[PDB]
Amino acid sequence: APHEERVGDMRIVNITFSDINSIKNFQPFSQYFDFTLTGPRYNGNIAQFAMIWKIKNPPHNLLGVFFDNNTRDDEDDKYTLEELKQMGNGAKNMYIFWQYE
Amino acid sequence: APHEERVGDMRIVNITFSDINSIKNFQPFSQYFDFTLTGPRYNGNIAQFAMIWKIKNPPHNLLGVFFDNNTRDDEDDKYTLEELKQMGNGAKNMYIFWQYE
Amino acid sequence: GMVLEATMICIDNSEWMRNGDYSPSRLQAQTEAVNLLCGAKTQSNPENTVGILTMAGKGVRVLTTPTSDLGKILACMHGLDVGGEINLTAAIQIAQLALKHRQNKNQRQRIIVFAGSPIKYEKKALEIVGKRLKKNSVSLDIVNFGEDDEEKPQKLEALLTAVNNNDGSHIVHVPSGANALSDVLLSTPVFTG
Amino acid sequence: GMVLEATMICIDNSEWMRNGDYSPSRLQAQTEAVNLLCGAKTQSNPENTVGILTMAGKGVRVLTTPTSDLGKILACMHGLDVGGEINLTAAIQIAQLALKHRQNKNQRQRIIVFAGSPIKYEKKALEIVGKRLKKNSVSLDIVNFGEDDEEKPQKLEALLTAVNNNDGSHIVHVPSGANALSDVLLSTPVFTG
Repeated sequence: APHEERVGDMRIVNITFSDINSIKNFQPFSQYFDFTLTGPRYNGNIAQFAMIWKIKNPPHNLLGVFFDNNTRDDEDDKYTLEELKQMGNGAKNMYIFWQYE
Repeated sequence: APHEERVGDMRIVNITFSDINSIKNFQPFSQYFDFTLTGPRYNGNIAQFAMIWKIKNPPHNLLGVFFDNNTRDDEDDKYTLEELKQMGNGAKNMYIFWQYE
Repeated sequence: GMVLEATMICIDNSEWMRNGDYSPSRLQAQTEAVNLLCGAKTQSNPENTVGILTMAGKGVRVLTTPTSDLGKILACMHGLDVGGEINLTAAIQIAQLALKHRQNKNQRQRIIVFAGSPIKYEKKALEIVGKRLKKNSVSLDIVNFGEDDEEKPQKLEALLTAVNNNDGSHIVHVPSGANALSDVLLSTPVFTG
Repeated sequence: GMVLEATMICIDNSEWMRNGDYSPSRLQAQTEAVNLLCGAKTQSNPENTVGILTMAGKGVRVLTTPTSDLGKILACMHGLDVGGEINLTAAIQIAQLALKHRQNKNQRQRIIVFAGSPIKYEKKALEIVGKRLKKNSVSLDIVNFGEDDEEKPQKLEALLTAVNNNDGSHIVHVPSGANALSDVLLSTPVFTG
């Protein structure tokens, strides 16, 4: 009955919003978003405003990716969403934000 | 580590193609798609070209959903992709076909 | 820190939730509100715990007993099943039992009910369950949304009068309009305290 | 049916597979080919078995031992890891071992290598391996795509000459052109025996 998506001990959490600005009120995640940027980003670490690295060839209902722990290679336009699923590097949750429609 | 997505005993298999037409050479799925129809569909049962029911508010890059056994309610524009994940009704595999963007 | 509480969120997954009068669907508008509430409650105090239950579908179902694992909680909200009609009294009985069994009894207890569908119960019937919750130190928040059940706000507010103790329980009425459901609730005590 | 065989597909997930000269990526062009091949082989004969192995990344990794469970097979191809360079000798040895211990010995044994990277081996060492494959009745199919060392076609061809047994092994050279990797392969003995 429960849906589950996993890569090893990392849980994959798909979250869908009609408007990305809704995430401004979503703690804790809001503190990692830079709401001025264009195109979906992932975080190399859990510093504030860390979601800045451009995901390669994203679905255009993808809004962004937040790994909740540990660090990973930080580069624009190299890692697709599928490869990022293999890049938790010890993070226990990979949050994938999707735009509804 | 391996990627796993599932609902109970039902494996969720995400497959991605740059071009919907590549699916026409993809055995056995080429026999279940109905390529004359616009917008992604799912099947209510197993039959030739049974993927005919319109998925509600689908992601722009969703191409279709194939359940590999059993039966389920068959209605246009009612079930989203997310809710379909609960409608295997005994299917062992839910194939979700995506377009690379 | 400050407030320390275990909350059970009771979400409406009835057939009425397919309606697009709340855009794009009542179900999606509830999902965003519930997601925001879990983040706000878990980040309010690291010892708060949040659980989630569905009220309709194929029966009342606990998705998680109360936990502080935000990822585990949010993971429950993907792939919701939809159908039937809510079982409000059963869902309340189940949530209260989950709250009773909390490991850290220092926590106050709170049920949040998302009432998006018509309420079939009687006003007297709802008052008794309210009085029971109050006796057991269980607070209640009610989110009334959806579309033509005229007695619904009256019934829900009678539930509230019966459970309320020291301003701990609240009701919010929110029709569809320019603001999403979550945005209306952000201003109310459902989110502020 | 009549052709009954066990196949190990060896896929290239080296750093070189990010190159966009095969649109949108060598990795995605390879993946679609592999998916089509798995479907074709499993539907050709319900007693065929297909396994999948990655050659590069953080060392050779068997994604699944040969099975006829198409869903289990296709599930391996979502969320691939990319990095490093291929270990072609280790891969071919691990493929051979998986095939040697197939449950149904009446199955023929075949390895398909997607060589999407430079070949860091000397002709004499490839001829040794193919000689060993031939001795143990294993056929080989080689897919040569991507760029940059000049001698890779000759080295891959030498490997093919040493393993080939009654025209059972084949090689395809496919450059970045109009027809995608999968389209080129469909009309070759990789798909048509």
